[PDB]
Amino acid sequence: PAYREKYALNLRQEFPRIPFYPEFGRWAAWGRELMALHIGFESVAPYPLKRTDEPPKNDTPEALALAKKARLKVQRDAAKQPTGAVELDGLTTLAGIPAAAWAYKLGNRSALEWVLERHKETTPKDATIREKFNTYRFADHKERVIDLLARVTTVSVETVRIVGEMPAETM
Amino acid sequence: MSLQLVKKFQKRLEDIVAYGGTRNESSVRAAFQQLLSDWAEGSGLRLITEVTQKAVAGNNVRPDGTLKDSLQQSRGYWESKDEADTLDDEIQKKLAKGYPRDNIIFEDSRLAVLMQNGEEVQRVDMGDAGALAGLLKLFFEFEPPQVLEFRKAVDHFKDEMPHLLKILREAA
Ligand SMILES: [Ca+2]
Repeated sequence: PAYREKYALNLRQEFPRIPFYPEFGRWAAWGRELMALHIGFESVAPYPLKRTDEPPKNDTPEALALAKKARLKVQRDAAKQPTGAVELDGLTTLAGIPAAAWAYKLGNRSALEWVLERHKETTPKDATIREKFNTYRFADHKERVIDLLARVTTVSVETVRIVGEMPAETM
Repeated sequence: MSLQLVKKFQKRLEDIVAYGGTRNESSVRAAFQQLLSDWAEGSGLRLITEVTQKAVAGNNVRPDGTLKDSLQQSRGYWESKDEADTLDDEIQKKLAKGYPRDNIIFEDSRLAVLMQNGEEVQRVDMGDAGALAGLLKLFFEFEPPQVLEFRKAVDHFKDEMPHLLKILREAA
């Protein structure tokens, strides 16, 4: 974190030059853990997330259809801070995400918010693909996402911890 | 009916967006309201607007208009939308709230969908008079299976009266 803060304007205009930090052993260890979590994010232990399920509003065939549509939104409080719940679709809602897991910010979006965004049903900009090759329904990918969100919750909380164990000063 | 009434509707839809400067549903609905109303008058039905019905869920829902009979019995419904919306998208939400589907004309100013017995029977373009006049014929004539079976029993008599008259003539 401190390297990213101090040399921020440098990082923004050049290739990231690497300091010769005192220990080395500790640093390459921290980086063996980090790379494991990031590469094998499909194999990390799923964090325990509480799945709660609600029935459709009525029994109209259209209610179910409209409720199987993806919302994938972080339920936030009035302070616009995550309440630790994600409304997956109108029926399934996963909860119990730790607050620290929202801090593995890869870009302007957290790791979890990236998984949610890239699994939403967005209309293809190309017309031909919109008309003929638009066959993604979140229903078919709901279970896989429930698993990925849990695995990435572990990646996020583990990364935030390893990054917090790092010194508070840059060579 | 048919051509005469539908062609007057086409001119009235134009007069509304021209003299009013609004293409909003609340203003442009008067055109199809008067088509459905004047057709009904001739078929012994009346289009009563904004009549609240209850769904299975218990949700009160008010279609733009219902086709009532002389015994206050609903026989068809109508919902108008503006041209500035996707008719098909508004259709799922409408029926999800608890809208009827036995006989309902979902209609925006450019396209008309007739849903009978729960399935889309016909989808016409309101620009084509003959096409709309066809869909409206099926809407105003859709009958519940009770009257469908009575009509069939009246036809049975047309080939049973000879057999019945023999018995009465033999008695006379
Ligand atoms: Ca309406």
